[PDB]
This record gives sequence, structure tokens and C-alpha cells, in this order.
Amino acid sequence: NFLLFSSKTAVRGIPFTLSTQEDVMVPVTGSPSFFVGIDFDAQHSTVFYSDLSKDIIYKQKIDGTGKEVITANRLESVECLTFDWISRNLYWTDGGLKSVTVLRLADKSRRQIISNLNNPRSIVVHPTAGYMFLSDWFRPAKIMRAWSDGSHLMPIVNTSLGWPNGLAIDWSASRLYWVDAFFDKIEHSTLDGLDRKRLGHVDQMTHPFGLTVFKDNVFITDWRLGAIIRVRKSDGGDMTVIRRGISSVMHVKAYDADLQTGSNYCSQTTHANGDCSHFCFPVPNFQRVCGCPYGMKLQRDQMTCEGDPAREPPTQQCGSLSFPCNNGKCVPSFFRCDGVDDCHDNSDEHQCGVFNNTCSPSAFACVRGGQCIPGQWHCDRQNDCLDGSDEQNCPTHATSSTCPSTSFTCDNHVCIPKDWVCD
Amino acid sequence: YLANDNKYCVVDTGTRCNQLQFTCLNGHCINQDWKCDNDNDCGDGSDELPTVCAFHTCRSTAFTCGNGRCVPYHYRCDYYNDCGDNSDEAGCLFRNCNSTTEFTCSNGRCIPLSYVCNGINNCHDNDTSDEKNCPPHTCPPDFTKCQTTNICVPRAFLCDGDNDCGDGSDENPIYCASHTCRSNEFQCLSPQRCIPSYWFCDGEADCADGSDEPDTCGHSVNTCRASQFQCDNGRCISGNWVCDGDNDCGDMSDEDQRHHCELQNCSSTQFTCVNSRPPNRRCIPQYWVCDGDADCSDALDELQNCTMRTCSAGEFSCANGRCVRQSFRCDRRNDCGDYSDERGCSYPPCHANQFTCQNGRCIPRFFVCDEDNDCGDGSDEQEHLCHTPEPTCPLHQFRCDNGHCIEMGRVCNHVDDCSDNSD
Amino acid sequence: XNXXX
Amino acid sequence: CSPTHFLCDNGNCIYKAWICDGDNDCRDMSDEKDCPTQPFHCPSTQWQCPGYSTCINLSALCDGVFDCPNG
Ligand SMILES: *[C@@H]1O[C@H](CO)[C@@H](O[C@@H]2O[C@H](CO)[C@@H](O[C@@H]3O[C@H](CO)[C@@H](O)[C@H](O)[C@@H]3O)[C@H](O)[C@H]2NC(C)=O)[C@H](O)[C@H]1NC(C)=O
Ligand SMILES: *[C@@H]1O[C@H](CO)[C@@H](O)[C@H](O[C@@H]2O[C@H](CO)[C@@H](O)[C@H](O)[C@H]2NC(C)=O)[C@H]1NC(C)=O
Ligand SMILES: *[C@@H]1O[C@H](CO)[C@@H](O)[C@H](O)[C@H]1NC(C)=O
Ligand SMILES: *[C@@H]1O[C@H](CO)[C@@H](O)[C@H](O)[C@H]1NC(C)=O
Ligand SMILES: *[C@H]1O[C@H](CO)[C@H](O)[C@H](O)[C@H]1NC(C)=O
Ligand SMILES: *[C@H]1O[C@H](CO)[C@H](O)[C@H](O)[C@H]1NC(C)=O
Ligand SMILES: *[C@H]1O[C@H](CO)[C@H](O)[C@H](O)[C@H]1NC(C)=O
Ligand SMILES: *[C@H]1O[C@H](CO)[C@H](O)[C@H](O)[C@H]1NC(C)=O
Ligand SMILES: *[C@H]1O[C@H](CO)[C@H](O)[C@H](O)[C@H]1NC(C)=O
Ligand SMILES: [Ca+2]
Ligand SMILES: [Ca+2]
Ligand SMILES: [Ca+2]
Ligand SMILES: [Ca+2]
Ligand SMILES: [Ca+2]
Ligand SMILES: [Ca+2]
Ligand SMILES: [Ca+2]
Ligand SMILES: [Ca+2]
Ligand SMILES: [Ca+2]
Ligand SMILES: [Ca+2]
Ligand SMILES: [Ca+2]
Ligand SMILES: [Ca+2]
Ligand SMILES: [Ca+2]
Ligand SMILES: [Ca+2]
Ligand SMILES: [Ca+2]
Ligand SMILES: [Ca+2]
Repeated sequence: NFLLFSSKTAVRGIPFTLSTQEDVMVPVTGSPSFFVGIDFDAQHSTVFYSDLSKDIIYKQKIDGTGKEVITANRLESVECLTFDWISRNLYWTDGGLKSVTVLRLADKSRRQIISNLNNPRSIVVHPTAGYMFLSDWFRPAKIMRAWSDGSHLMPIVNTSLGWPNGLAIDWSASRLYWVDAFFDKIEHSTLDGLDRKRLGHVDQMTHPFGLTVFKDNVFITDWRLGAIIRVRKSDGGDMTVIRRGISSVMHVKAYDADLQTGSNYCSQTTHANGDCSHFCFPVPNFQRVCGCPYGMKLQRDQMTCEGDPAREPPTQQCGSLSFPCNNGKCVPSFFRCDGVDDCHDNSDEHQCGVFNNTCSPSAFACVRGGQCIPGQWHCDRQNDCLDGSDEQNCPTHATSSTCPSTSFTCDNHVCIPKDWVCD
Repeated sequence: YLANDNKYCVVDTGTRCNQLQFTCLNGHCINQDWKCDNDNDCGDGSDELPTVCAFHTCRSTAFTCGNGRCVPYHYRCDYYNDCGDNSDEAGCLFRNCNSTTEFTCSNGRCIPLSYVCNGINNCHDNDTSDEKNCPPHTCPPDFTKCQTTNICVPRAFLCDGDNDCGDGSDENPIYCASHTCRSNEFQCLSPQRCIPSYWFCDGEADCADGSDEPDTCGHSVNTCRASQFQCDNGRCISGNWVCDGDNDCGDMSDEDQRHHCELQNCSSTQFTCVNSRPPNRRCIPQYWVCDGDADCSDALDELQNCTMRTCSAGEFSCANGRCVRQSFRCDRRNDCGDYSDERGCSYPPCHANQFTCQNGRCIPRFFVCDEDNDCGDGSDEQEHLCHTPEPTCPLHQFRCDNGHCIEMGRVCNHVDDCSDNSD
Repeated sequence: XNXXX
Repeated sequence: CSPTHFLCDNGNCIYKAWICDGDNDCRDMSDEKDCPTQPFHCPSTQWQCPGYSTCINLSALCDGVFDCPNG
């Protein structure tokens, strides 16, 4: 077990004890990055996350050796990930599409179970209990629960609530904790929304976002502090800061190999995933129900699936004005062959300036073809193109120009404030 | 009336039943899930006819058999053939086990050694392969030998509608088909231990038999026969049984009224408490004479010729010489026989929840006015203390002859608001 | 504001 | 709300044309859940055969091959 948390910068794993502050897992980082959803799979020791700058959901091992994409198609803003460790279904809320999507890992079946929401932020799934929990922070804010299927969607806490930014489940006692960022409070209740109690006032917590519950403690992430803080799950009490001065601080999640155990009818050893082809979902009173991907309907057997192009006709990777990448991304057509890797797998920059896959206006053309570089790298004093045709034949920028009298002319013919001489 | 989604014509007895139930042709409403499951939950199998099952689908949470019958999901791969066509057990990767706890029962069960060929089938193979693997055996009586397999089931299951002995003796024409019982006796729901004809409709079902007392005889058409003696309207009694003190007549009033046992007499190894009344005792065995605890009304059993000496300060000393524990002083019981443990005592008053009788005996207030003399003197059973005066209703409020107060205007309002045309 | 942007 | 607007269950106002237009204008699905429209017709220029749900390419008319069920 260790405390897993995200950021603008990177996703990090730190020990629960403050005695040692050395990262337990190698940080996950990219140069264009903004990491907002996170969840873990202790069986294969992998961590799922979403990069809101690339709109791609990845999975990466703890030691960082193996990184792959889960999906990169039709994502707008994946606010929160959650993983059903028994049935191996990955759920996520989409703030842009205003919907929540379930994806199976064994085969890439995908289904948009819940739609037509307003501001879905946080999602938590309870495999053994069978419920999924969701928060919407629109004006009539509510916390909703439903079966893992996505049916029976009914409100659970819809009064005295505003901006419920985060949800967490106390696995030890089967209680649902959530944070309110408007009233600046932590509340908890049973899975039925009854016996609602409010924790004691926390000292400086004033814009909480993510929380998680581990042993006797709640770990809250606060945006305004830029910090992760810890309190007792009973009444709050002895607030302790775990890290200080994050860039932007997003979710926390308690990695734990102990809680990712147990089984139900979806993980029986005697037969495959509860005999349901494609998706099987846990249901309360320890039942299971089968599902089928988009474009496919469940048959009379209530377990096998067949194609239904009448209600759910097939769709292409994306609309007309765009190029489909290999990883499933889609990019505007006028960003193909610009020398910039926009697909994040170099699909849009493959085989440019040959067989009439022409370069875009954003590139400069190599003389003999077979490559393009950004127009910003033409005459940039670097030899980017193999034949040197980007730096050959480059005229100077020794123009008829002057520098403002308030300013000093560098010998490189750039102007600076006259006060920056001899500093 | 068109019951069950206007598909079943059922007798219009007015017993309309819930949407959470499936109406049978017999009027019995099982819950709605108990159709098309190849259990005959009506008995008659109306619930299991092709008329319904050819135009039905299972609830999403059930498993569906190859024949289209539904079955609760937990019955999948459970070593039981619940579908009939065994699809619930098809393609299950059952556990391997070793000879110390398995003989390879066809269903894949692992059953302990000495439980194979033990005289009784336990692995529930359809061919009874648990037991018939041993040729030479034939067993003791009562545990009856059902034909060519060595199995031996008590005669409590034979000619009964269950082929549970596996081999056909349990139902087939060596008995059963020509008669249930010889003319001296009559059937039971599972015992071939048939009941003599005068046993049924005597007061108790003499075996499992929902007709013995309910409908095999006229309730009130004729009495107990003069061969035996009436003692309650539900029970007649043979002879000696009226005198022994046993609860045989079923109101227990045998040893009373005026017919029998004002007195008793003791045989060998028994002694009579001569100084006693019917409420206490009048014969005890030698197993209790001069033992550690008083038995008779006056505890004469412990005096006899014994007249022992040893008694210390650890026990209260009586006048007659016998001793008892200190707790048995000043109480409701005659512990010492001599009443020395009670003479001179000063009883503290009863608790709040304790009614007090005129003689000083405390009884629970619950016991008051229950038509039982709980303290002897009848303080708790008297006319005016146990009185509920009828409501006055002095004007308006014209009560009807059934004995409840109703408004004056309701009388001859052409509405039968009282018991039987009282208004 | 509470928008994640 | 104005006569030119619907009243949503939560008290939002949305235009007459926006009622069941296929968008969550009421933000509580009131305008979509209330009146479920039945667009089972060919609004296209494609030529509908008399009495059928079948509608076909306009080029079919006397082109030499029976294209509607009755030709
Ligand atoms: C906010 O949550 C409450 C509680 O879930 C919603 O009120 C209504 O609560 C009842 C349970 O008390 C839900 O079930 C109903 O119960 C009555 C019996 O009391 C029964 O006669 C009904 O048939 C029904 O089963 C009811 O569904 C629930 N209402 C809804 C629409 O969920 C309250 O409505 C919620 N606020 C909003 C914005 O709807
Ligand atoms: C564009 O990119 C594809 C790879 O996705 C590349 O194979 C095409 O090259 C060739 O274009 C020829 C026409 O200019 C065509 O006849 C040929 O089959 C094709 N493929 C190969 C292997 O030579 C690029 N051009 C086009 C127009 O697709
Ligand atoms: C056989 O029985 C022994 C116990 O004597 C047990 O240890 C073993 O696992 C069993 N099975 C096999 C495959 O040997
Ligand atoms: C198993 O039992 C059924 C009846 O209970 C019987 O009809 C069937 O033939 C048996 N299976 C085999 C393979 O003999
Ligand atoms: C097309 O879009 C639909 C939803 O409208 C499904 O997501 C489907 O999976 C998509 N098809 C492809 C090829 O990704
Ligand atoms: C060049 O041709 C290709 C043909 O696939 C693309 O249309 C591309 O956008 C074109 N770019 C320019 C600058 O003409
Ligand atoms: C560089 O190009 C500029 C264009 O404004 C001038 O023509 C200048 O004269 C050139 N530099 C030299 C060294 O002649
Ligand atoms: C010189 O050039 C700068 C811009 O590079 C300013 O326009 C400035 O006003 C110019 N001065 C003269 C005298 O032309
Ligand atoms: C099959 O019957 C069940 C139980 O009543 C449901 O009605 C189900 O919806 C039916 N099947 C389909 C595909 O509609
Ligand atoms: Ca606030
Ligand atoms: Ca590009
Ligand atoms: Ca260059
Ligand atoms: Ca300087
Ligand atoms: Ca049944
Ligand atoms: Ca079974
Ligand atoms: Ca046996
Ligand atoms: Ca039997
Ligand atoms: Ca009887
Ligand atoms: Ca008796
Ligand atoms: Ca005695
Ligand atoms: Ca006493
Ligand atoms: Ca009484
Ligand atoms: Ca009347
Ligand atoms: Ca609308
Ligand atoms: Ca034609």
C-alpha cells in the first residue's frame, strides 16, 4: 500500500507514513501533461491515468517499464477514473460529453452507460456491493448511485449540497465519504444515503477536490492550499499536511493490494466471467447481469450478444474534417504533415512529402522531399532537414530598422530595456 | 377471470393476487419468478407448461438453460442438474481430488472415504454411482434394501413421489402401484410406515399427512367411538392414561373433573409423599430418597431414618435439623419442608412492575387478569379489578347490537356498517 | 470557480 | 416564462422550437422527456412509394427497372 496522487506536473506514489518521504513508484510524467483521473490494478501492479492535455487514458506498471494506451477515441475531459478490480471494467466520467463510459480490459468493448448529465466529476464503483456512485456539481447538485450496469440511476444525496467535488468509500465499514467545496465540509453516509453525518470542521481546508479513505484516516486534496492533508475518519481532528506547494493537485487514491481481493459471480473460478460474453456487471444481493458493446444487443439467452445496426449503427473513427491516428486519436486535417507529432504516436507525421501525402502550410519543405519540419525551424540556425535545405539559401534579417530610445540594441539585433545593460 | 396478463382463465373466487406473484390454475400465487424454472411450484405444473415457456424470457440476473428454462444463477456449476438438460453444469472446470476424498462421482464431486459405499448415496450422481460400485452387500432392517443397489434408506421414504432411493423400489410396482397400504392401514406423505385407519383424524397427524386431520374424515359428523373414553372434543383416551399425570387429553384435564386419580400408590424402588396434595407430588423413586435435594411437599424423603448430622454456618439451619443455602431463606418456596426458612421473615415490598396480592406474594403485572390464579388467594383474579366497563355513549352515538359505538345517523342508512344487519 | 480547466 | 417559451420542471425557460429538438436545453431533460416525437417519414427529396415506409432514389422514375415494390 502507498498513497497515489496526481497533478498538472506528474502522477506520484508516496508512503503513507511521513517518516520517509521517498517516492515508492517511479513518477509518471510528460512534457505536455495535465493528470486528473487515476486508479490502480494491484493484480498486475499497473496504474491507470488520464492526461487531460492529450485526451488519452494510459496504463503503466509501478516500476514504469511498460506503458500502453487504454483508449484515445472520443474523449473530451475525463474527470475521474475508477477500476472494478473483480470484473476488470474501467469506468470514467466525461465532463465534455456529459456522460460516463465503461470499458473492459480483456477485450476493448466500450459502452456509454449513463448520458445527458450536466457536470459529472467523481465516480466510485463498489464491485462486491454492486453499486456505482457519481457526483454532479451543477446548480441542483446531487450524488447519484446506480447498478454497475448503469440502470436504476436514482439520486442518493440531493439536499444541502453544492460542488460535491470528490467521492470515496470506507471499505472497512461500507460508508460513502464525499467532500463539499462550496460549504467547505466533509460528510459521510451509508450506501443508501441514510444516517448522513458531517465530520468536524477542518482548519484550513477551503477548496477540497479529491479524497480517499485508508485505515483510520481521510486524505483530502485542497486546490487553494496546493496541498494534500490528512485527518481521522471519525471527526477530522489532528490535521496533518502530507505535501506542500504542489503546482496543481487534482486526485488522490489509496493504492492497496489487500482491498483488491474477493470475488462474486463475475469472477467464479469454475466458469468464464459469469458466462456473459463482453461485459458482466455485479448487482446488489450478490447477483450479476450481462452487457454488450455499442452496436450490439443482448440475445434471448440474456448472455450472448448479436450485432444491431438498426438501433446502434456503426460509426467511423471520427468526422470528415480530420485525420484518424493509429492509437485511435483524431486531429484536424490541416495539422497532418506539419512536422509536429499531434497524434502522440507520429501517425500524422508518417510519410509526408511523397506519393501525394503533401505537407501542410505549417511546415517548410525539404528540397528533395521525403520530410517536413515546422516553418518555425526554417532558417533557425539549426540543420533540421537531412540535406540542409532548411538552412541553405537563408537571407539575413539585417533590415532597415532602429531600436526605441528607451532601449539598448544587442549586437544580435534584438531590443532590451536600457536598464538590463551590465546586470 | 382473465388472470396472469389475460392468458390464464382462473376461477373467479375474488382472491385477486399481487403483481409480484404468478397465478396458478389452482388459484395459488407463487412469486412471479417461479415460472418456467422446471420446478413444479404449483404442484400441478401449470407454472411449467410450454404455453408460457415458449413465449417468455429470463430476468437478466438468472442463467438461461439450453431448453429456454430459467434458473437462479448460483445453480451454475454446482454439481446439480437443475436445467434437466445439464447445461448449468456444462463446461465447468471442476477441481481435481485424490482417492482419500473422492471416487470420481460423475458430477465431479469430492466425497470422503468411508462415505463411498456406506449404504447411502451422498454425491447425488443420477445413476446412484456412489453406492452401486460395491456388489456383495445386503444390509439390516428398517434401513430398507431398494432392489439391486446396496442402498438402505429408512422406511420413512418409500411410495412417496420421490425416486430418492435411485433404484425403483421407492415408487415401482413391487408395492405402491396396486395399493398404498393393506386394508388395515392408510397412507402417509412419505413413510411406507402406514397408519391404522382409526389413527388418522384422532387429534394429531400420525405422520406427515396434510389430510390426516384436515380432510380425511368428517370433522363433527360423529364422535370418538365408545371403544375409548372422551376427554376433549379434539381427543379421546384409552385407559390408564387418564390417571398418570401426563398431558395426554390435549387440554391436559385427564387426572381431574370427577373420573380418576384422587390418590396414587408406589411400586418397588419408589416412595410416596403421603403428606401432600395433588398440586405438589404423591410418588417418587428411591433414586431421590435421602439424596442431596428435597423432593416431597414436606421434604419427608430426606428425613426417613437417615437423620444426618453434618451442617455448618455456610447454610441456613432449620428447626427440624435440615439445612439449605442462605439464598433459600425468606422467599416464595417451601425449601426445607418445615417452613423454618420462611417463619419470622420480613419481606421487602415488590418492585414497581410487580403486582402485589393480598397474601403478600409478588406477581408480574402481566399475570394480572389472565384468568389464572397466580398467587392462590385470587387477588389477581377478581371481578371489579379485572373489569372493562363498556363505553357510555349516552346520547347520539347509537351503538348496534354487536357491541360497538357508532354514530346515530348510520342506523338504517342502507349501509351494513355493523356485524350482521344490526343497523 | 470550480471548473477543472 | 414568456409564451414563446416552455416551462421546465426545475423552472428553466427554453424556446418553443427547442422543445424535444434533441438537446438538454431544460438541463433537467424536461423538454425532451415530456413529448416523444415520432419522425417515421422520409423528409428527404428521396421518392416515397405509395403506402410504404420504402423511399428510393429520384433517378428511379421510368429508368427501365421496377424499383418501388409496385414498380
Ligand atoms: C432527493 O432524494 C429523495 C430521496 O431519495 C427523493 O425523494 C423520494 O424519496 C422516495 C423515498 O422516500 C423515493 O421512493 C418513493 O417512495 C414512496 C414512499 O415513500 C413511494 O410511494 C414512491 O413510489 C417511491 O418509490 C422517490 O423515488 C424519491 N423521489 C425521486 C424522484 O427519486 C427526491 O425526489 C430527490 N430529489 C429530487 C430532485 O428528485
Ligand atoms: C499516403 O500514405 C499511405 C500510407 O497510409 C501510402 O502507402 C501511400 O502511398 C502510395 O500512394 C500511391 C498513389 O500515389 C498508391 O498507388 C499506392 O498504393 C500507395 N501505397 C504504397 C505502399 O505505395 C500515400 N499516398 C496515397 C495517395 O495514399
Ligand atoms: C493425494 O492425496 C495426498 C494426501 O495423502 C495429497 O497430499 C495430494 O495432494 C493428493 N493428490 C495428488 C495429485 O497427489
Ligand atoms: C443421468 O441421469 C438421467 C436421469 O436422472 C439419465 O436419464 C441419464 O441417462 C444419465 N446420464 C447418463 C450419461 O447416463
Ligand atoms: C463510432 O461512434 C460510436 C458512438 O456514436 C461508438 O463509440 C463506436 O465505437 C465508434 N466507432 C469506432 C470505429 O470507434
Ligand atoms: C496536399 O495534398 C493532400 C492530399 O491528401 C492533402 O489534401 C493536403 O492537405 C494538401 N496540402 C496542401 C498544402 O495542398
Ligand atoms: C541580410 O538581408 C537583409 C534583408 O533586410 C539585408 O538585405 C542585408 O543587407 C543582408 N545582409 C547582408 C550582410 O548584406
Ligand atoms: C526605428 O525602428 C523602430 C522599430 O524597429 C521604431 O519604429 C523607431 O521609431 C524607428 N526610428 C526611426 C527614426 O525610424
Ligand atoms: C423476456 O421476459 C423478461 C421477463 O418478463 C422481460 O420481460 C424481458 O424484457 C423479455 N425479453 C425481451 C428481449 O424483451
Ligand atoms: Ca469554498
Ligand atoms: Ca501534425
Ligand atoms: Ca532549421
Ligand atoms: Ca543584461
Ligand atoms: Ca416453477
Ligand atoms: Ca446446477
Ligand atoms: Ca455413500
Ligand atoms: Ca422416496
Ligand atoms: Ca391423527
Ligand atoms: Ca395422562
Ligand atoms: Ca430427596
Ligand atoms: Ca425458602
Ligand atoms: Ca392472573
Ligand atoms: Ca347502517
Ligand atoms: Ca430540447
Ligand atoms: Ca425504375
